[PDB]
Amino acid sequence: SLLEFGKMILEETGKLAIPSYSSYGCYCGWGGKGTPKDATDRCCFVHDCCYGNLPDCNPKSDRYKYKRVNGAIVCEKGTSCENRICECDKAAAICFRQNLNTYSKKYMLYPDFLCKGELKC
Amino acid sequence: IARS
Repeated sequence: SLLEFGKMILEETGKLAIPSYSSYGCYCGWGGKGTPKDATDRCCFVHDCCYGNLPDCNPKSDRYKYKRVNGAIVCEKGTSCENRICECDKAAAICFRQNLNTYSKKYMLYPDFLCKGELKC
Repeated sequence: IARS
């Protein structure tokens, strides 16, 4: 679920998902167009694609379980959708961690009109 | 929360 993803994001990064990642660039928290602004935004682009891979799942609301094994996220077995949603979220949270070094606040609240063009998953 |  979105709340679980937000908790994972905070755990990884130390940033609150709202506001740090909910309106960032072209693809985070919202959006389907544009060239991603930076690596963090590309995490979001890929995450959006990952959810798009799951048209008969409900990633915003369906809950999954995960644990940590020496820091590492391990998604525990639930339904098929839950497992796949968890793997999408895990990847994005790791990606955000891997790209903190370039996170930029100037991309929070990024205006929609600066995001144009489709980029295929 | 985000959207995605």
